[PDB]
Amino acid sequence: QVYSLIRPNENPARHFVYQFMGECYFTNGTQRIRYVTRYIYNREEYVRYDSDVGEHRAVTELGRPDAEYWNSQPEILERTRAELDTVCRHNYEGPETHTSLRRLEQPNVVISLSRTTLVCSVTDFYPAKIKVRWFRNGQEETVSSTQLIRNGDWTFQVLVMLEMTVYTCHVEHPSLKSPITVEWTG
Amino acid sequence: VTLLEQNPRWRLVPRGQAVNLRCILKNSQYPWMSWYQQDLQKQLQWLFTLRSPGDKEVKSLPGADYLATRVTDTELRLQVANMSQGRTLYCTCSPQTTEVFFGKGTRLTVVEDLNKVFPPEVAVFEPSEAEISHTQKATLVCLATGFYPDHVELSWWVNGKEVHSGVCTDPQPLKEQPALNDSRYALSSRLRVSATFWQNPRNHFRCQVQFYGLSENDEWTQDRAKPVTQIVSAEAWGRA
Amino acid sequence: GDSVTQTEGPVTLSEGTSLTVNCSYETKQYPTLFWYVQYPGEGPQLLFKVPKANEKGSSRGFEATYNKEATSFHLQKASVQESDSAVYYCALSLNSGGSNAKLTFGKGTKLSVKSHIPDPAVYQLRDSKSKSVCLFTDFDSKDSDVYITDKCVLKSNSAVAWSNKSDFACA
Amino acid sequence: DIEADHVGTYGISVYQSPGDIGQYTFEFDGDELFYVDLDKKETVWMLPEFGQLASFDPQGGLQNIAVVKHNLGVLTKRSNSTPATNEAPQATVFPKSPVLLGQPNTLICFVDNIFPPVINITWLRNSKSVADGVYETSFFVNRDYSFHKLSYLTFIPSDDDIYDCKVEHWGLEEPVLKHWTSGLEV
Ligand SMILES: *[C@@H]1O[C@H](CO)[C@@H](O)[C@H](O)[C@H]1NC(C)=O
Ligand SMILES: *[C@@H]1O[C@H](CO)[C@@H](O)[C@H](O)[C@H]1NC(C)=O
Repeated sequence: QVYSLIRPNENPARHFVYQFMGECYFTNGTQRIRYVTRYIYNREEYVRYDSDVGEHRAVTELGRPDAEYWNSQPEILERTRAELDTVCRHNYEGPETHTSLRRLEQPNVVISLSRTTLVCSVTDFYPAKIKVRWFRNGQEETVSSTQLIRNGDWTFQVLVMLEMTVYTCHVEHPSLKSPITVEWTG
Repeated sequence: VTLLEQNPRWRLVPRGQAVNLRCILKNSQYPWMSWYQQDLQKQLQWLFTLRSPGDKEVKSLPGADYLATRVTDTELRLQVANMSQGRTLYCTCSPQTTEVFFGKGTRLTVVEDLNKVFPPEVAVFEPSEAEISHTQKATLVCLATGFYPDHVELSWWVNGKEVHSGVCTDPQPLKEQPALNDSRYALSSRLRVSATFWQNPRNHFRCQVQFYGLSENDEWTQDRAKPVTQIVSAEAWGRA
Repeated sequence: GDSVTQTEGPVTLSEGTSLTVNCSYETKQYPTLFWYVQYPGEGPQLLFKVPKANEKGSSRGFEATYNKEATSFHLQKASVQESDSAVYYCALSLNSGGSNAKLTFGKGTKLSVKSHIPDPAVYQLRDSKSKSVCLFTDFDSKDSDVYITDKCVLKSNSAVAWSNKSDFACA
Repeated sequence: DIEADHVGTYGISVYQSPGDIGQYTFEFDGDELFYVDLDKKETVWMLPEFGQLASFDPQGGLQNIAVVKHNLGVLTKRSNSTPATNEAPQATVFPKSPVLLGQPNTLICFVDNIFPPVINITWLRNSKSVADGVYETSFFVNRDYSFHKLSYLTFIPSDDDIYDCKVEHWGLEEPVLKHWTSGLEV
């Protein structure tokens, strides 16, 4: 519906890169929210606010004046603390409920085989939570799988390899009402 | 104290002309400077918010076209062109934690014809002898009548020093032609002193009225004097 | 955060009564609520602010509650005074949305406080003209060419009336 | 590292000097919700369907860059102008979907270890440049405060064509070229 953003605090009074990022960590939806901001100067985080600490802390010596100044101003420290509710809790319970937490893309399964063996390709799905299984008649652990591949366009793909030479690749995904089974030919 | 400085206070704007306004920041902890508009119906509306030098924003609402600029770390500009309706523009400053502080403001008056500008006539009136013998207090009354626009401000002077004890001025002027919008205005003021103070002829009372009218850049071809920015006053010595 | 609805003025109260200016906000993001007062010859100045919801801010005798349940911010004062005769504005600003230093004001509510309060006095004064100026200190016009100013608070009240017609008397 | 079910990065401000280069993005579970075009002052959603459901005031992101641009100038005048060295990026080309000849597909070039976030990525079809039908994402942040970026190329998988992903960076003495053909595995 409407997204809320984290506002970084300001400093008082040859190529360089400055980074700021505000992170919201969710566990049981909104029952456990952790809120962290990071101030980076040339690949060196120097000031970080962490909701587990409750105040700004100097990561390196360069950030001691900035952390002390921001924590000494009550109106500044209280604005940063309240961002766990005005940003993290608001975005999860609000716009993300209509967008990210609702996006579901059904996976595509192909069962082509080749060895130097019998790999199952599960492509284009969302979210990344997925379970792939091998079962000719009963599932065999044996077998290695690739890491979760992030396509970058809100889709994922994964490749599971069956080390062993009527087979079925079993896939369970939150987007599927029933698990997908494909009749492998070898 | 004052965290900002906005100039000028009043402005007479012909229809369709442009106006350039300034604002100086005096506190570094209020870097987010903004422009707010208050129309003739006293409706506040946010216009821009500039932070870094070189920012340039445009807003075009009915009555005036705006163009705000953040020149330096403390310089905030605003250009108001194609003006056909008068309004007041307030320069504001605030930290990121929203705490907006408004300046004195700049009142813009749009006139279609410059023949309606008139300077005020100032006249002081010595207090009555009945009040001196009844309340032991003397109340002088100053009066400025027949001026347009209401770009005036009154102050009392006693022996060359501006006084404020017992000084009251009308918060809003009176309309001499209440059925007209371009009506000429009138303003009064009062000064209460002790009877012994008024009975001292050594004291000099003065009522100064600063009128903001026309400049020498304006063409004037009329049979009366030019209503330019002047100071009309009137004196009255103490009587015993 | 679109609108802020305020009490339709003008509010006329006697000195010593209680003020209650209603305000109801409608927003999609967490706001910070404000109350601004503007005197007839000054600019709007901050009365008090309430950043945290379900709390109350106080300034002079004025109080307002950040009631998140009903989305209200009603201004209340126990004993009003003449010096509080001004226009009051309900305002908010989004804590995590849009531009900074951006307030959304209501239409504004005008407050006029008449004194409760005997011994009136009308005086006539003149200087170097031979019009006439009259001074009215009344606790509580139809004629032409007669201008009567609004009563100044200055407590001692005084209203100025003058006329340029010859047969004019304080009367 | 922080363990959670979801990570919402609601605000990523990156600014570089000289050049006056900025970028503001929103992330959820590592994918880009949108980026604010700092020149057009408009929000650009990666998924067009998300823009139809949610919204975001881009002026908030613009004023987010104004803060980091201010803090970077103060930090440059504090660290005695200490710049960070350039890094050599690494590219990887792989297809989005299982390759089928004749069926349209998308080629992905994953360039990692990018610092500073300034890069020149281009595609080549048979040693000839192709500029039409190419999409490029923003700079995603890494945990070591370096960056990575993905480029996309829609193509028709033929048995003959040879594709290259050319990467030019300040930390590269020579441009990096990753190859891909229709009969490869990865
Ligand atoms: C919290 O998570 C547990 C599982 O980890 C779940 O069963 C429960 O419903 C969640 N909510 C609670 C405890 O309010
Ligand atoms: C890299 O160089 C410029 C970018 O400055 C661009 O025009 C060119 O197409 C890029 N790719 C090359 C040279 O292969």
